Amino acid sequence: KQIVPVKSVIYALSPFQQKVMTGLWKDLPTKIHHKVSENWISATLLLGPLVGTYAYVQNYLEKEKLHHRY
Amino acid sequence: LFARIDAVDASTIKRVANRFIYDKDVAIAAMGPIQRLPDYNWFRRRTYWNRY
Repeated sequence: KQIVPVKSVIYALSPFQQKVMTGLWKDLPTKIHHKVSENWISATLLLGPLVGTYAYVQNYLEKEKLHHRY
Repeated sequence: LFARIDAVDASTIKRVANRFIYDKDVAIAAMGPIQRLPDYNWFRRRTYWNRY
């Protein structure tokens, strides 16, 4: 567990010489663009099986209900 | 010059330090194997005491 020095040169600024909470909502539309563009595959994979299974279950339940309802 | 110098007492030193040192912003310039030197927040916090 050692440190590996890199030979960099780092300029830093005081936390009291720069605004804090503006960067949250700065450049918001591009942020939302990224969040949606680079992740729609993941959301599709997470939710698609769930909604598909729910639709299948409801279809089966209703069809059995009608068939057995005399 | 001597009168001005020996007109400085402990209370004057405290007042001047409180004007210049207490909770002010430091500027650090370092080079070499400084991978163990503390970062800016460390010094900026050390510029005051919470005991008093």
